[PDB]
Amino acid sequence: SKVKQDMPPPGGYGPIDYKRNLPRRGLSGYSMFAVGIGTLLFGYW
Amino acid sequence: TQDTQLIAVDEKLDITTLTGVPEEHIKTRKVRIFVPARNNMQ
Amino acid sequence: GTSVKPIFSRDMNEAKRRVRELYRAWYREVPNTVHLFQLDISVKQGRDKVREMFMKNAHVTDPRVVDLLVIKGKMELEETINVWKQRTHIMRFFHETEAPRPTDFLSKFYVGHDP
Amino acid sequence: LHHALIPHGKGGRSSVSGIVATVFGATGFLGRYVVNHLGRMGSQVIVPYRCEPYDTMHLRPMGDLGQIIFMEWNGKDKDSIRKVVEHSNVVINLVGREWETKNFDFEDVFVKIPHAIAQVSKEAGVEKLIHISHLNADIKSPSRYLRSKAVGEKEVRAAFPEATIIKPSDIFGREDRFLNYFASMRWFGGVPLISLGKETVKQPVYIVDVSKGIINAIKDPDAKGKTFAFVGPNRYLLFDLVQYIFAVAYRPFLPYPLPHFAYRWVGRLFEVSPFEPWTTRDKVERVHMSDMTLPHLPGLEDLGIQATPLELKAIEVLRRHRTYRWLTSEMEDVKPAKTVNI
Amino acid sequence: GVRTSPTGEKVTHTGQAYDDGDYRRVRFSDRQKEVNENFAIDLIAEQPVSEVGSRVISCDGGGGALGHPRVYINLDKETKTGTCGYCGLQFRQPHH
Amino acid sequence: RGEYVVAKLDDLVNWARRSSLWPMTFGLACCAVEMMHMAAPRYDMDRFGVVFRASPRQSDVMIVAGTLTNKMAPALRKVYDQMPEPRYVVSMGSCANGGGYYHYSYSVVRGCDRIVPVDIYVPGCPPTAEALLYGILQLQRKIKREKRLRIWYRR
Amino acid sequence: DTRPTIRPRNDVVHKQLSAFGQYVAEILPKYVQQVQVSCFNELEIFIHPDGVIPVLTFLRDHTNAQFKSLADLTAVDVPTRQNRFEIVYNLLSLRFNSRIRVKTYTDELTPIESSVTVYKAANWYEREIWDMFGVFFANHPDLRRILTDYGFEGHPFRKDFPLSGYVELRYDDEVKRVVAEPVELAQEFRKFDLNSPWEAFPAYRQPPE
Amino acid sequence: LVSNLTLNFGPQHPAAHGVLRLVMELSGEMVRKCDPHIGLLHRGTEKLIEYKTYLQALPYFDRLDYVSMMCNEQAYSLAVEKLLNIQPPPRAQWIRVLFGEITRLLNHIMAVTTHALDIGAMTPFFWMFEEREKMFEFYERVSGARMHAAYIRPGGVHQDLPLGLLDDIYEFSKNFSFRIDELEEMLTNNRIWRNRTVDIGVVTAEDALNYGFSGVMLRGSGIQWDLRKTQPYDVYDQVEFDVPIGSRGDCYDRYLCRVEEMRQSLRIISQCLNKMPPGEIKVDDAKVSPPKRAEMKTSMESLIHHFKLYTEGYQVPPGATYTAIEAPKGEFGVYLVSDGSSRPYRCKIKAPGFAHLAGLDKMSKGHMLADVVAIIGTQDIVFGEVDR
Amino acid sequence: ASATRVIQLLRNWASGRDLQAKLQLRYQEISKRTQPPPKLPVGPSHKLSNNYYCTR
Amino acid sequence: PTTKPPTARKYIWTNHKFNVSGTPQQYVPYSTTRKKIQEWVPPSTPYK
Amino acid sequence: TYKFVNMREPSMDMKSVTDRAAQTLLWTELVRGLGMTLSYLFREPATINYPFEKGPLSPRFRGEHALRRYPSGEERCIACKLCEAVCPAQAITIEAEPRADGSRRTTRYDIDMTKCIYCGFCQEACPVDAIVEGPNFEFSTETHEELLYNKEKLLNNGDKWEAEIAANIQADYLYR
Ligand SMILES: NC(=O)C1=CN([C@@H]2O[C@H](COP(=O)(O)OP(=O)(O)OC[C@H]3O[C@@H](n4cnc5c(N)ncnc54)[C@H](OP(=O)(O)O)[C@@H]3O)[C@@H](O)[C@H]2O)C=CC1
Ligand code: SF4
Ligand code: SF4
Ligand code: SF4
Ligand SMILES: [Zn+2]
Repeated sequence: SKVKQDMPPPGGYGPIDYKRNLPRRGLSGYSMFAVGIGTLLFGYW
Repeated sequence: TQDTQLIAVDEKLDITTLTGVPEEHIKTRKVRIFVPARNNMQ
Repeated sequence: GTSVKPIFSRDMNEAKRRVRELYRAWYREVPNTVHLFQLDISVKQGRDKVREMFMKNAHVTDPRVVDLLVIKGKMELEETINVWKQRTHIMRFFHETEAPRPTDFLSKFYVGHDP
Repeated sequence: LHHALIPHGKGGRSSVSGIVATVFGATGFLGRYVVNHLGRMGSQVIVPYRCEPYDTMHLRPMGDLGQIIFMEWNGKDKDSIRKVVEHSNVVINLVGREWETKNFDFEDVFVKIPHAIAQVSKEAGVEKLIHISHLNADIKSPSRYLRSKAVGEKEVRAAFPEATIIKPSDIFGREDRFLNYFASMRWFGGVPLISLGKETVKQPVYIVDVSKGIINAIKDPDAKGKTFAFVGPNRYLLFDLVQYIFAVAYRPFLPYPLPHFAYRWVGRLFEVSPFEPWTTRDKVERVHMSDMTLPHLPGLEDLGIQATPLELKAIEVLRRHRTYRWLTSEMEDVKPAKTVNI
Repeated sequence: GVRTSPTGEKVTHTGQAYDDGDYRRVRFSDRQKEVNENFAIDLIAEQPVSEVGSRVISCDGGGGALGHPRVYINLDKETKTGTCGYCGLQFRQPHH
Repeated sequence: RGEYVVAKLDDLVNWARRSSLWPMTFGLACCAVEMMHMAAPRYDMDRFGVVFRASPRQSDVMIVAGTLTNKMAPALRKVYDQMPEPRYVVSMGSCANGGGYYHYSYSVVRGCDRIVPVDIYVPGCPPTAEALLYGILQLQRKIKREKRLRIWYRR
Repeated sequence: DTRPTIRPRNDVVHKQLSAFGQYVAEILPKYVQQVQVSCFNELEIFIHPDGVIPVLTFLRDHTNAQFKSLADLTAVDVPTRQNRFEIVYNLLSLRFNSRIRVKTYTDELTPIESSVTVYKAANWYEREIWDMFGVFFANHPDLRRILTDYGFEGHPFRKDFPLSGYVELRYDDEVKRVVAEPVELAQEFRKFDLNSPWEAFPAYRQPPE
Repeated sequence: LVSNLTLNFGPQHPAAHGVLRLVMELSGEMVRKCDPHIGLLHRGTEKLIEYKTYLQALPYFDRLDYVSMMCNEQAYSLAVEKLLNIQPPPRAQWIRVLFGEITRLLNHIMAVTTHALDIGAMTPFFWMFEEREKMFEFYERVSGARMHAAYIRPGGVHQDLPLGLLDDIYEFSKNFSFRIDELEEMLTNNRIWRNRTVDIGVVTAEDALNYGFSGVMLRGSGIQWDLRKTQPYDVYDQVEFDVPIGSRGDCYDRYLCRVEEMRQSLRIISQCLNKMPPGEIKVDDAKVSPPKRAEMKTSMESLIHHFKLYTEGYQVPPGATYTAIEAPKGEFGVYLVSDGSSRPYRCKIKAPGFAHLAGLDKMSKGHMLADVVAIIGTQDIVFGEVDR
Repeated sequence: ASATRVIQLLRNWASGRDLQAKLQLRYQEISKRTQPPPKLPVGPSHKLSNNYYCTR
Repeated sequence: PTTKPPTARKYIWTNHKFNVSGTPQQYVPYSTTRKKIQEWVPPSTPYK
Repeated sequence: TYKFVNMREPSMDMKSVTDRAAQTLLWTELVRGLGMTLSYLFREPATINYPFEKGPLSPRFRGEHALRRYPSGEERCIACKLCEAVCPAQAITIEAEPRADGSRRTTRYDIDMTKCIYCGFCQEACPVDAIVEGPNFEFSTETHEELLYNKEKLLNNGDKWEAEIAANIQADYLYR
């Protein structure tokens, strides 16, 4: 019988992510200010 | 032999007051100073 | 070498001077300790305890031993003043819970084997 | 001595004192101190309890592992007494109650329960019994409490003739119901006292003195069949004593002469409370009574104890009753009260 | 087998039981004395003696690496049995 | 009789007291982290009503999780005294139980039960968060069987 | 390397540390009593107690030493010596990626100079040495107990201090506080005599008396 | 009328990181000086070790930094092996590095999440303590204990990894960066977290060096120093990773350093998983490491050596060493003296938290009371190793 | 893994990432709690000759 | 245990018991060793 | 190799400055934090229903101690005292003598479970697999005294837990 201990798989393990991943999401500041201004305008009207 | 302000002191060193040992375990104890005997088993 | 270096005092009179200063400080501190820690003892009792603690070391003749005793006494005084000690620490000088141990030969013989 | 009962050690918590004590009434004021003094020296303490086991928890750190044993018991059941008494060489009777209940009157706790304990202890073969009666115990007393105390002394000596009867005066301590009782009168305005308290003289004793005296009576071979009076060092007129209590607590002291009959009516009104009455007719009678003098009895000084004065231990009792204004005041700011002597 | 003391206390397999005057029996009151009722001496006494046909036999306690250190037992004495000093199993040569 | 009402009232009060066991975080040593692991999502001590509490004035149980040293014992007794009643003490780990690895040290008190009365002794070094949770539920079952009002009714 | 069990010896670092030890001994003959390199390439400088501040300052500030970090400062108790206390300075040089050990000695009554002016890290280490060994440090900004209980008597790390000390603590219900009592053990520590009567390491054999 | 509030208390406080008495006087709102009073968890560990055999002293190190158990026992094992002149096997070294990085993940999770919880962000504590529970499961599967493994020993490790453990470690690690992302999604850019950490507890690099600081407390001030790279131990020289370096030396930079250290720990763990070699897991020298139980029950020499190693222990050649590792809390070291017997003559334990907490007064200068809570949290302090 | 499509979408959007591929709760991906017996290798000095302890 | 039952032993408890702490079935420790020193018993016969 | 953690300078143009002004005035990263917590609210909790569900352990788990027997019912302990010698906490107290049948057996075997550190060194030292740490971890007691184990207590633990103790040992002995 051959030896049998805890070993990596023959092809190794798949890659593991470690780098930071904070996705970019949202609109630009121009869009936010335009929306905020238009909301107030319609409210006023 | 060195600039340490050599102060004359008696040659009866007594550190009992600084050891923190309770007074019962200084005067009443009796220590034995010896080279241990060889264990006759070995 | 033949001689040794001092801690602070180069002589026995200097050691006595510092001992007297420490005794003064402790004697003045005792009433504030009694008030602040809310001790159930009297100021006379506390000052007599301070004196009896000082009298334990009256047999010391080495100025360096006297200096180290003064250093440790000032340390204890600073623990008492700054209220680093609790009431239990101040009250440990008075062994109120420990029973009166025997002193004569006969009672020690009666209670056990210890000399 | 049985081989397991030989004293060993140095009198500390892990030592063996040779004492196996069942302390009836160990969950009370006096009981917690004798239990502590027994566990200090490494005694085997058997604690009979009828209360909720939560109420015995303060006694658990009083002795080394295995040295404090808790066992349920029923005062009206001799089998429970026998069970908690079988293996002890000394029995201490401390059970009492300053008021009658719907199930236990003064005769039950001061006559029947002590007689049962004494008789069961004699039958089981315990060498020593310490019974705690009152100094003022009297068969013709105005108090049911003291009349029953006298009857119980008779019954205990009849059942256990080698018993040591100890008769303390009004014991004071941190949870005493004597200094706290008088200090608790500030809640009803002034301090009512029959005849202004100028005819009552008290000789209170300190709790630690009583407990050390009980321990010494255990250890003293010449205490069998003896009766002790555990009185304090000084006698005080009740007015002077209460004045000193209020001065130490720093509360304003304004007494007034409530007569005897009105005070008995007050006590009767308080008995309606079904939880630890603040006062009773019996307590009103026993407060107004003077302590007797029994010079023929051995006392705390015949057991090797110097009685502690009130003016030394009153601050450790009354500092709880001081307001924030006077909470941090020395014990000597109040001069000692006037003492009446013999 | 687990017996009883004259006081009624149960006697352990080490032969322990407080005497009638020992105050320490108060620890078992309103409780129980913990005694293992499987006396190993009586259990190993119940095992048969193996009739192995050799002067020297080996015993490791059974289960190979899960037993005890393997020891060798001499079986030349015809009055005694050779027993293992680890697990107590006894061995003897066939019918002398 | 009137002992049925007292029994029901005792049952109600003891259900309310064990359903809101608010403990005090006395984390002295390694046993503190297994106790916040019993706090963690996997065991979620809050699901039993056992909240994360604060100053002893709103705490019902003291958990002594770690070695008690001589320097530290007066503070432990102080905060134990400051707990309103009813209050309970759980000794968690060998150090708090009987000294543990440091039993023979000059600076370690051999068991917190020399300082405070202890209700539950949780063994282990450290006890697993599940072991501490078992001790907590065992304390709850201790509270369930109290008979304070039935003791009072027979006084 | 047909010796997979023996720790490999690195002779280049041994030579480098030997040369630097010679360098340090030559620059400060006034204080250096002995310098040696272990078989695992660790360099020690044995100095007179007077040279603590000069040697430490030189090792910190010299451009060829740059030992900017005080890794550890401890004491060792050897009762068979008249100067029983051995003060050990462990220093690290980030610039040269090297470590050095500086050792001196003292007894119960001679003060060692405080090195807080050389390393700010020494403030608590010297307090700890004073606490556990009783060694006084002159000119220490704040010397007092750091590890032991307030009012603790003795210095526990001395070899003649008992393992469980002299006092226990427990809560006493009569006096309503934690009290201190002489130590009693329900089970005393069981002393084991483990040393073999046969010599293990011939290379460390001391010459016979 | 100088009545600077001398609030000299706070051990029972939940933010006291366990047991800490702080003696504090404030000039009104701001801190003037901090006086840490320690020793509330001093158990005489270093004296007790003198009464213990070398194997018997190993579990003491699990309980020094009881957030980084396996790193402490690795440091002690390295010291004892250096004194013994023996070498642990390659597989044991790879296992030690893998579990040291797992331990660094555990410690950094505890440090960052308890820092945030003290500041008032309680939520990230639970999310990451679930991952801590999973790593506790890894610890227990390798050793039988969740925290105090006593697994890394002088000579190697106690026993080999069970089958399927590497697969589970891989499954955990492949998802862990997503949890670091969620932790950063709550703290890193938050204008309240930065307001509590930016420019708080700033320490100068030279002043960090002179105060004996190590680890993140050094690299927060821009010092490019890491023991795993400058003075590598085990198989750390064969593993690739990055050392995150700060620029402002404040609490925020140290927090970023710890988070990026978690990421680099994942990066190291991946290589440890992929490069685990075959072979034994303790030195094949039965006078240091005990033989396999099967040989102990069959072979005379193995039985003798098992007996002697478990009663007397191995003798260590006389000598003293100072060996230090890059612990998750900084440089953890031991000054181990051997007199030639089977018990250590002296064992001084160097804990980074001791020097770091010695610098609390310096770093709290001119800061509010709420900033001292952050400064204590950024020095991550376990008093088991501060007091020993 | 039992969450509905709509709830998965809501939480993916709220977190800003697809959290269904990196669930923090373990499932059948873990290794079996019963494993085959191991067969561990021997060290370099498990030799019958050329193995004197004075050389190692 | 349905698919892989435990190995039968005659000394294994056939009835599992839960934690009996706080019950009269609780374990109480005692010394399992016998008395070390035997005292001298005096004769029952008087000398006089 | 190293990397910088906070060495990025913000861009200073119209669009970036307006982005940061909108982030300042409209609290956008605070909204990201709210979104993260909202996303966690809709995730299945990691809580298990204790005691009906239990935390996962391994055969190596070190819990309550037990003394084991051979299949014959004979004790395994032959009182070598190796476990007592190696015990880091000195939690093991042993007395032995020849048994009436001549066997080398203990008469005292105590484990102070409040001294114990549960390190498992005793079961490593044992040459006959007599002393083990079992799987049990729910044995909290209401008093300190029930944690000072006896030889009878430990043997009853062995008889109580042997069925699963033996299975755990069979699962892990090939690693030992
Ligand atoms: N205190 C004093 O000033 C004086 C006291 N004495 C005597 O000293 C002894 C102790 O007094 P002290 O400790 O202050 O009293 P407490 O009332 O504080 O304690 C009385 C004790 O008796 C128990 N007890 C009372 N009634 C019963 C009952 N029916 N059945 C069972 N147990 C009962 C109580 O148990 P539980 O708490 O569960 O009810 C408690 O343990 C008593 O004999 C008393 O009369 C004598 C002179 C003066
Ligand atoms: S019992 Fe163990 S884990 Fe708990 S505090 Fe003590 S040493 Fe640490
Ligand atoms: S587990 Fe460790 S501490 Fe506990 S008895 Fe065994 S060897 Fe001693
Ligand atoms: S349990 Fe094992 S190691 Fe301990 S004495 Fe018995 S045989 Fe020896
Ligand atoms: Zn056999």
